[PDB]
Amino acid sequence: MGIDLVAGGRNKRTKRVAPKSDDVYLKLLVKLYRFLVRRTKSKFNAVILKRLFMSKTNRPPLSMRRLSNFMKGKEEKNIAVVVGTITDDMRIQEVPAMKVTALRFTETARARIINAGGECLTFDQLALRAPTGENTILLRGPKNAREAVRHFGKAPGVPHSHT
Amino acid sequence: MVKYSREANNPTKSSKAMGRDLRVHFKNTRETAFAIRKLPLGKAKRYLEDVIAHKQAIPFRRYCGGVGRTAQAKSRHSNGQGRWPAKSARFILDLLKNAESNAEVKGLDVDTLYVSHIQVNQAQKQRRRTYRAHGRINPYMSSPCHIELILSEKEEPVKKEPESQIAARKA
Amino acid sequence: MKRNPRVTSSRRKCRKAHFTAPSSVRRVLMSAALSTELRHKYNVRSIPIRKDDEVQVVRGSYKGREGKVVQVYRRRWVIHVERITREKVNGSTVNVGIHPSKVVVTKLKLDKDRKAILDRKASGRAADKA
Amino acid sequence: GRMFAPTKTWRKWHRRVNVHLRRVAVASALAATSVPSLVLARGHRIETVP
Amino acid sequence: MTTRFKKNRKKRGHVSAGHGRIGKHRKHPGGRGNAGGMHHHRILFDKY
Amino acid sequence: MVKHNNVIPNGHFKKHWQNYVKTWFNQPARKQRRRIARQKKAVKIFPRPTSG
RNA sequence: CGACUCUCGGCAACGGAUAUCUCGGCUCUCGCAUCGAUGAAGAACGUAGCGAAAUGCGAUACCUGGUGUGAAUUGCAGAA
RNA sequence: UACUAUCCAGCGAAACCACAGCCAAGGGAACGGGCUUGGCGGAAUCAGCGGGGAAAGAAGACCCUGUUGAGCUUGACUCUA
RNA sequence: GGAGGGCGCGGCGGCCGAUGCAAAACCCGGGGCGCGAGCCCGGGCGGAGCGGCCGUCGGUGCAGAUCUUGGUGGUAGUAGC
RNA sequence: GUUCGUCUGACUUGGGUAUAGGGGCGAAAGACUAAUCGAACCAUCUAGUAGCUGGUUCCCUCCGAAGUUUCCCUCAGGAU
RNA sequence: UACAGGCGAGAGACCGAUAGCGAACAAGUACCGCGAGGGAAAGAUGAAAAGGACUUUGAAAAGAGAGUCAAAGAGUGCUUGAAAUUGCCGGGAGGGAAGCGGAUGGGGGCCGGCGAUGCGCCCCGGCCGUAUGCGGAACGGCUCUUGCUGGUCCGCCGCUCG
Repeated sequence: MGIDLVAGGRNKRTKRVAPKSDDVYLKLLVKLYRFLVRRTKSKFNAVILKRLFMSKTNRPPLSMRRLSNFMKGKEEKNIAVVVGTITDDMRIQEVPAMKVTALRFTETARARIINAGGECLTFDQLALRAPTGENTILLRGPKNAREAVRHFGKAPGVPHSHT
Repeated sequence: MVKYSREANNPTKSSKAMGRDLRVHFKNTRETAFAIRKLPLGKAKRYLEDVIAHKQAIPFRRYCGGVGRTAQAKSRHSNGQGRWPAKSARFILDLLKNAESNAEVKGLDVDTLYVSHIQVNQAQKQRRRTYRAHGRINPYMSSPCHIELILSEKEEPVKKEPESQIAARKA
Repeated sequence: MKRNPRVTSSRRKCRKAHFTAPSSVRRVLMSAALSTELRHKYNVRSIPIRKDDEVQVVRGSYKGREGKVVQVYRRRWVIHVERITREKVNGSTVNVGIHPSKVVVTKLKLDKDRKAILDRKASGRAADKA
Repeated sequence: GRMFAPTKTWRKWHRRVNVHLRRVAVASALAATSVPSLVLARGHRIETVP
Repeated sequence: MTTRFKKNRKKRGHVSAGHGRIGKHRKHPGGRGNAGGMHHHRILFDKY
Repeated sequence: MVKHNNVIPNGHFKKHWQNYVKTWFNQPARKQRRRIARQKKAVKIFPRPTSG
């Protein structure tokens, strides 16, 4: 018909619960979020749903360093929602406690975080006790950083004049 | 008869015959079957003798491309193509003699009726190869053929009997 | 397939050996099941036969015939027994081959070397049982 | 004639296993006997114990 | 359309360097020496 | 013909490798022969270790 | 208006596909060492009652001694 | 005038075949058996025939091109008996 | 040209079914389903093994290729002998 | 087939014998060297290469181009 | 440490007679070429030959009967016997008429399909019995030592009804 009309038909489609979701535990967890979100007022739990949909190859590991650094008395020991996993490459003995909830924890993290304080909470519990999703920060995690933006291949991706 | 074709009759009431792997033209010997089908035993036998002599021609209703033509067409009035193949006429004559005899084995009369059904099929093709110019070789081959001949005792009296109130006058 | 470092195991090989049967192969495949009376004398279920034995058809359609074993055929492994026959069209009677497994041994000629087979196999069955 | 493809000795009939990956699979298998649903689902006929 | 000696990409990774250009390294030889005699490993491994 | 920020690949192949070959086809059998050899050596010595 | 031209079915002939078979191939793996002027590798031509072939053998010729097994060989004949 | 053709009895291929076969003009890969528009519109056919089927035989031998050869020549490049 | 979701075949691990009281195969101007890929069922022929479903894997689906190999036409009962 | 060149010599022709592949032989046509000659035939390297011609195999869905820029012994093709 | 030959073995998500080796079969055979060399086609009756005596026609080959077979719709063209082609016959159509072979519409020709025959009510015939007591049990909420409330069912007797 139109080219204008075709413009509406060629729209977006990011959209996907991931091409293959092998993990049954991931798959049931997103169903739990799916049920609660439409039965609650929570913008925050809706954001969680997207980050656990499309990819796992995008979910960022977050070290104990920097997790500690943004809860520095300007967040009074809330709940840290970590999309990917906690990793343990630091020793400071961090914050004297903190309740950290995540999708996955490393085995080292399970021991380390709880023996610094608080409790390693599961995302099942996050959904249970906060479908409301309040007093909460999705703490952080980067992959956009120095290594592996477009910095790929063999010899990266450059200052930029020619490549 | 072989692994058998269209008989459609009763086996006791009919006679069966086949000649196998006779070397004749496949194209000539079918045409003989079409032109002279259903006619009594003596008349059919005489017709075949006539073809050999060239007293009677066989109309070649099918086959063209410059195919040999009517000295006489005779039966069916006119008809453009015609030949009188002597050898193929002789072979079907021999089969007819066998069929008459086969009827006797059944316990049917020799006196019985006419050729209900004929088929003609190419049994195989016999090998041989002949030399041609320019150093190539192209085959000259003959077709052995099986021909079946069926005499059926049903056909004449069934049509005759419930002709009444009008109609009949024949045999 | 199932276990063991040994010489023999191959679906093709089993067929190959038994069809064309060398002499030792013939005799072991010529082992035909005993009748129940004989089983309790010689304490074995099956023994190689002979030619001066008498053997009864149990298994087939031809069941109920008895005769002496007239011949044994190597080349296609078959045995031929008297009176198990089919009739040719002219009225000639020709023996129908029977497998030694199918037929059951009525009567034995002991012999001396064949007799030795009975003793060794009997000793065999004694050892396991007691 | 030959065909340029149709096999010829190259094809890896060895795919490497990761032991940590394998460990999870082995551990999971024990747990599957302590849930009756999977046993039934696999198609075991059982009149079994208390 | 293809005949896989066009779009397949020619045969060999030259002509992308040869007369065409982009990627990799350009202006090549630096120092040379050392051979298979004077060889491997000066390690730097963090104490942290 | 890279269309990547890759260095264009340095092979090592470098001959007709089909002609040469070398397979780990022998490898599954290989350990067993050394192991049974060790068992045989123990029989040969009888008492005293003599591992080497 | 037979016929012809065309088409299909039913039954066939043609043909050897398909299915189902396979004492074979194929490929991998394992064990093994062991040719010859002391006449080899390879060939030729003969020899079976009736054989063209394959297989076997060499004027001691489809085989011999010795040994094992323990009654067949078979298409027919035959020795007893 | 012979021997064919033709016609017969017997015997009996091949080349070749997308599917086939009536014209005219039109447009159209810019020269139609088929489309479009008009004219037409013999079954079933044989002997002839050389207009047509851009008939068939032959990946045009010419001609151009290929980073394709080879024969030859030499004051080509580079080596050498 | 990409991506997406399916179908069919052969074999393998699983699971369930079918059979000489008639398997598979093959035939069928016989019925019905699915948009299709295909599927289903009946009748005829036949006589010994086979199919569905869940995983796995390919020497995995044909109309061609001046195709390869086998069969068979029209040519043609014609040129001809 | 007819017509015709030569037919006692640089004649005709057989057998035996010599010369073999960048080689032979040539009263020289690049002719010929077993239906094969501007480098014979055979097997191998070789499953050699070819930007070019041919063909490229089950379905449905949704989206959907370009013959343009730049460099090139490049203008029948690549990179970009 | 090696192993595409030789000998003697074990196996494969190998191949299934145009495939697999050139060769499942007499295969490096037959055959091709002067030679160097090139090199096929070709497996399956059936349980058993029980491989069609005999009679009859025919010069014979064959046929027709018969015999045999579980089956000759298995007769050494042999298990199954596809496509193409060919034959017979039937149907449609018509011998005043123009062909892409199909789609679309109608008629013929051919054939499969079409609630077991429904409901309410009452009368007879037929069978069973609840509640409650009895007697034996799988259950529940739960508690979870332990406790209290709620079971239904069957056996089949009693007592009243349906």
